Amino acid sequence: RIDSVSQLQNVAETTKVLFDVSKETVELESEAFELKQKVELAHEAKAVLDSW
Amino acid sequence: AEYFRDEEGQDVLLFIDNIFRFTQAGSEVSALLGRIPSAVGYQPTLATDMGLLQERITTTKKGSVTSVQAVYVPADDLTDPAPATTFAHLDATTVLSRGISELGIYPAVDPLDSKSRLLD
Repeated sequence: RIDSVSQLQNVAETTKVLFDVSKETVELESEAFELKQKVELAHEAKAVLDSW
Repeated sequence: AEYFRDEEGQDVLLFIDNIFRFTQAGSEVSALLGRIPSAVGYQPTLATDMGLLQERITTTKKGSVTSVQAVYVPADDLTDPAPATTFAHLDATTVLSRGISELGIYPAVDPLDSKSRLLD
């Protein structure tokens, strides 16, 4: 029983962490949307050149 | 697609569907124009009409026009003269069949019969 309970302690630790970490993920996706816009602008720049 | 390729300098990923309707069409007006059928029921101008068509679709000094063409094999038999002539004209054949599609294996492309002349 002592073994089983110990484990339940750890489940309680790990969910507390996932909130912070998950929150970090959303923040990362925000900067990523700005990265996607650099790809486009860089693509367009290339395109004008090729046509000239 | 030619306009893209040369003057406006852009790759095309052309698609045509079904290109047997093109072969079958030439065969209909072939007999009536006086040009007696050859290869049995087909236009005698099969090689050159194909040939002209295929050469336009290519990569040159600018654009690269890479066509994906549907092709219909009649009677499910691909040792018949109309598909066989075509097999030569196309770079990267695939073969599909009723059996594979029904078996639950999507797509019905066969594993040994899908062959390219662009595979090195």
